[PDB]
Amino acid sequence: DYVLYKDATKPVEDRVADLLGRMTLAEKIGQMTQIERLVATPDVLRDNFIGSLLSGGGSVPRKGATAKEWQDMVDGFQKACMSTRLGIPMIYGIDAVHGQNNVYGATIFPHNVGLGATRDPYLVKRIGEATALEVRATGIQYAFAPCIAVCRDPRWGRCYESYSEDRRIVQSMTELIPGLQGDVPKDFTSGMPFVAGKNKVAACAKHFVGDGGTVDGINENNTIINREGLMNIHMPAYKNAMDKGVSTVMISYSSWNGVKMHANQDLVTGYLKDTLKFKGFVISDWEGIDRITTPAGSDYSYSVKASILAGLDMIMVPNKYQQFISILTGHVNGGVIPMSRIDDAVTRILRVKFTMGLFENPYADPAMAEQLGKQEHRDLAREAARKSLVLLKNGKTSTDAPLLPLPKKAPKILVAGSHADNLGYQCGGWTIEWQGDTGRTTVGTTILEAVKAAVDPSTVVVFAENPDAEFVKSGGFSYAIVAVGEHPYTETKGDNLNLTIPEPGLSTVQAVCGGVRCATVLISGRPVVVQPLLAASDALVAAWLPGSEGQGVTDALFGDFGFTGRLPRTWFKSVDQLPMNVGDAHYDPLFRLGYGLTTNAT
Ligand SMILES: *[C@@H]1O[C@H](CO)[C@@H](O[C@@H]2O[C@H](CO)[C@@H](O[C@@H]3O[C@H](CO[C@H]4O[C@H](CO)[C@@H](O)[C@H](O)[C@@H]4O[C@@H]4O[C@H](CO)[C@@H](O)[C@H](O)[C@H]4NC(C)=O)[C@@H](O)[C@H](O)[C@@H]3O)[C@H](O)[C@H]2NC(C)=O)[C@H](O[C@@H]2O[C@@H](C)[C@@H](O)[C@@H](O)[C@@H]2O)[C@H]1NC(C)=O
Ligand SMILES: *[C@@H]1O[C@H](CO)[C@@H](O[C@@H]2O[C@H](CO)[C@@H](O[C@@H]3O[C@H](CO)[C@@H](O)[C@H](O)[C@@H]3O)[C@H](O)[C@H]2NC(C)=O)[C@H](O)[C@H]1NC(C)=O
Ligand SMILES: OC[C@H]1O[C@@H](O)[C@H](O)[C@@H](O)[C@@H]1O
Repeated sequence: DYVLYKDATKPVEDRVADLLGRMTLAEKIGQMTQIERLVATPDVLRDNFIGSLLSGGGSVPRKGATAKEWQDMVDGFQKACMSTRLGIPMIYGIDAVHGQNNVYGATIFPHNVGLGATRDPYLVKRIGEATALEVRATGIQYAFAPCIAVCRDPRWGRCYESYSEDRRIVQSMTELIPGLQGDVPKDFTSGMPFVAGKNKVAACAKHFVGDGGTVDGINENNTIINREGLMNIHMPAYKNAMDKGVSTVMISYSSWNGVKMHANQDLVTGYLKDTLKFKGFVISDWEGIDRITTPAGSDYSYSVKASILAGLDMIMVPNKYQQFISILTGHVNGGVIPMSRIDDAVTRILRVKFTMGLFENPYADPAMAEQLGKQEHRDLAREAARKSLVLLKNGKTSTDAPLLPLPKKAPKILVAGSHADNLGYQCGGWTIEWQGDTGRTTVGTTILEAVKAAVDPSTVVVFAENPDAEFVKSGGFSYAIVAVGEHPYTETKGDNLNLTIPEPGLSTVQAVCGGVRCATVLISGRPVVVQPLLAASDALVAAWLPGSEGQGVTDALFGDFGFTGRLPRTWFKSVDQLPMNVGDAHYDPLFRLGYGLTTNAT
């Protein structure tokens, strides 16, 4: 007879109810299971009724794989899932945190910290629209973005994934969600999930909650703050995500006053679901439940019990799915976990899939392939790269002539630094590889290339990664652009207590600037010790992690546009002042939050 859930003309809730009612325990626990493609098989997906797959950082089909290759990989897994008794489509997730960053040829936008410096929410929303298009270009339908953590300590390896230390700014930047998922109807009830159609993707507000407030900025650590502060600083943006219909929420590895978020029923169920009335689905982080215990995994049984009872709906195992499914099954069969907990979880997961139209469009659209790296997206990224730059100095003394903007026509100029012609360094973490990489890892324009593409034909451009003072003094240069900074890094690898850039960096700038007026471009994912650099430079710009479009940097350096960016964070004098954010008692910053010198287009 008529199968309600397969009828695309019926209300979502009706379809969810109808489907849930036909599911066996194995099929329900299956929807709650997300596995890495690396361990996925047509059989595994089919026999285990897997409800979701994902690519962790760097998990790709081949290096340099095309958009069709991705589409073919996803469709391949989907066909397996579509062959199950019920034919429930799987949802594929990936970290498109600044463009479809794992994919070769994808547009790499500036990381979040730089986007906050723009103070332009509409721009960010536009990036979310381009990102969605480029993710769908590879056949993926779910992006683990945006990270709305409010980084309160630069020493945190993930501080560049935070728009700012000021919740008010992070709240405003949640416009990425409507960009990725599409605008919600005027009626829309806050808390409901939403995705416009096959050209949009499900989003994910992460990492619930307070992930940006751990002590000393130690990643995945403990966040010590009273409930007033947790709600005043780290919770706000989530309420905005609710109003904008974010489809999912990822739980943080971090703890709040000693309690693991992956096991906090009060926050996940009591607050996020019951209070904010989130109706989408809550997903864990990579082995998130494993790390509830210490050692991690030392008691997987407890991990599953605690996380599921806490309220989580879908688990990112992401490898040992047999162990996960087996253990959860046992608990349900034994009454440790009620069917209502399972049904609730499966209800939310199915609601999201039906709402985004997954049952109507389970497969990739080949016509979307060309969205990947579309020039207009790169132009957008270029605009964002430019708008994110923060000019911290433009002249050694009050009477000096402003070095910037630089003339496009000069007899001979010098471009130097470890970051002047290194695309990988320019993009930072989460680019091609998980921890990011060095060199020409994808399609883009480095600072050097951008310079060569901007100057007048008569302008000779010389490149020298690390020239000694002599080479510069006798080079006959009119001026120099030196680029130095941090190396790509992600998560814990990023935790840093000294926050000083790797060498050669300062030495190159001191060598170059000592020989000719220089404009230093600082590539970093957060504020770093900068007094020495300032001392040697005539002009210094904080470019953060610009992305693949280096011309955005030269668009400001040469005057095609004036600098407009303002600090999204506080720039400290020394690391032992930290923590130290705006509104603090001992606020003694080198540069207040909101600081930024400006220039006018020539
Ligand atoms: C302030 O604290 C931080 C700690 O977070 C510290 O940085 C870390 O230092 C670790 C050593 O104690 C280092 O671990 C070793 O890394 C080796 C490989 O390192 C290279 O490759 C990784 C992988 O991409 C990069 O992240 C590194 O930056 C490094 O990259 C090379 O660096 C050189 C020198 O700058 C450069 O010329 C190369 O071109 C560049 N190549 C690449 C790959 O881009 C391993 O082989 C070894 O087994 C250890 O694991 C950490 O990687 C590093 N963290 C990061 C992300 O930088 C920092 O230390 C300073 O900086 C490092 C790079 C090194 O030069 C130290 O001597 C220097 O002191 C510390 N600063 C202070 C004030 O001490
Ligand atoms: C926040 O981070 C600190 C680390 O900076 C965590 O404390 C550290 O916890 C580990 C184990 O969890 C301790 O490691 C040692 O491991 C060996 C290996 O078996 C064991 O035999 C030792 O007895 C010891 O456990 C480490 O000593 C400890 N270090 C500190 C600074 O106390 C802390 O648990 C983290 N908190 C959260 C909420 O994540
Ligand atoms: O790879 C997927 C996930 O990996 C985890 O390690 C990170 O904490 C998440 O932000 C990310 O979405």
